Parts: sequence; C-alpha cells; structure tokens
Amino acid sequence: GEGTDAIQALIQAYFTAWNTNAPERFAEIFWPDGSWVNVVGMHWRGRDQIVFAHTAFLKTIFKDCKQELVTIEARTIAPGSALAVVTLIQDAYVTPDGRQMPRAHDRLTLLAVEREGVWRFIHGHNTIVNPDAANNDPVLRMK
Amino acid sequence: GEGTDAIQALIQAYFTAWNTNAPERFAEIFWPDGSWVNVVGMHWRGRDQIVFAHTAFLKTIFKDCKQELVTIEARTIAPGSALAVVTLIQDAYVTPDGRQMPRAHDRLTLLAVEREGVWRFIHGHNTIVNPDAANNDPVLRM
Repeated sequence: GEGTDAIQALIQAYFTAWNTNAPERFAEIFWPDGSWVNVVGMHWRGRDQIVFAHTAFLKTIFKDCKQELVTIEARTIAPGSALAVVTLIQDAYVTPDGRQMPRAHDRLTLLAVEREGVWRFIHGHNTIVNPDAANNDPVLRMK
Repeated sequence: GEGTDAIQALIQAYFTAWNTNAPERFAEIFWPDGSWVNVVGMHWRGRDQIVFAHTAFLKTIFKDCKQELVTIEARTIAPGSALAVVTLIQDAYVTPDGRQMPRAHDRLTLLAVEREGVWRFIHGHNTIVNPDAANNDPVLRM
C-alpha cells in the first residue's frame, strides 16, 4: 500500500545519505517534530537535534562506516501512518573513547506519517542485534 | 492532550504487569497486529509473539527483575497516534546463556494508536542506555 511504498522510499533515502556521507540530506526526510533513539540510548528531540547528531557522528566515528539494508518489514498501522522494522548490517567502527565495535546486524524501527499528502519520518529507534542471544528467542518454540 | 493521557495509562499498566509478574495482562494493552523489538534486537511479530516472549522471560530471567519508571516523554504524532520515549531503570539480571547484565537505564519507545475510541500499543522498541557513551552525545555541544 501507499504507506509501505512511501516508507520504503524514505528508508532508501536515509541509507543513501548515510552511505554517501551527505548528512545535509537527512532534514528533508523528517518532520520538524521528529525524534530518535540510537544504539546506545541517546534520545534526540526534534529534527534539528536528529540532524546535528547524525552529522556529528558521520564526520567522526561513522565517516567510513557503511550500512547495508537486509530486510524492510513495513506495514500501515493507521491511515497515514506506516511502521517499518528494518534489519541492516553495519560495519565495524571505533567509539569516541576507543572501544572496537564489531560488524553487526542492527534492528531499526522507523515510523513515517503523512501530512498534507506528503510522507516523512517522525521517529527512529535502533538496537544492535546480539548474535549470542538469538537462539534463545522464545518465539522459536511456538507452534 | 488526549493521546498523551491515553498512552500514559497504557504505560502504567505495562509496568504494573511487568513488576507484579502478571504477563497475562499484556494481551489487553496490545493490538493483535502489534510488534516489538527488545534490547538484544529480537523482533516479535504480532501480539501472540509479543505476549509469548514477555511471558517466557518473566517466568525465567526477569522473574525478580523490576523496571522503575523515571520519565515519560509522550506526544501526539497524528490524530489517534501517540508516541512515548520512556526512560526506566531495570534491575540486574542473568541472560539465558549465563551472561550477567548490570542494573541500567533503558530507553524505550512505545507507540499507541486509537481504534473505535480505544487506545492500545501497536509497537515497542527497547535499547539499553550505555552510561559510558552518554557524554559523547553531540546534542550537548549545540
């Protein structure tokens, strides 16, 4: 449906901006009242914060760190509202204080809402997938 | 507002169900088409999965593990849609495989939508707050 197609396009735009180190391209895909929560629990309030932080980290720790889409599971949750759970593979990187982060899958929630016929992101929330934990997911014994 | 009041009540109900080990109460605060992403990136699809997993972990690794609400930052994002970013303090616990997880703050997204006058959660996503990383938050430099 419309929301699924729209959020897929927004996700592609986000990844292009990330991978080409073009953080000046993020603002146009978020509403001003957007929010974000990153992999270490930093909470960004409003688009300007989202963009400032994305820009800062793409200049430093993520300047050579590519992200790769694996799957997008997008759905409409209400008229004018689309939710996606994205699985990506992120390159290894070093934190500002020198900790080596391994190449890993991330699990990213993205939410897009439609206003005046136009879709943009309103929220993102990212978590690193722990590969040591995955086989103990209880839903694997259902059915 | 109305979205923020409705989601505030759902959040209190979620935490009460967690802390009192009453996972049978979760089914009533999620829509059937809900989803969830936990602190280790496990992705649950549909309410039956969300409740099954919450129940399994509350019976085992989280049987004595409380979550304390610190702050709720809730807002309307569309008519009938309310988004909250919740800060909570989670007790230490041991993972199924035997790793010790320390007491920590978590940053939890909760999304509620209204259908026929009733609100329930459609999605949740949780991330552990890394206290070592926090001083690197670029927004502190704006």
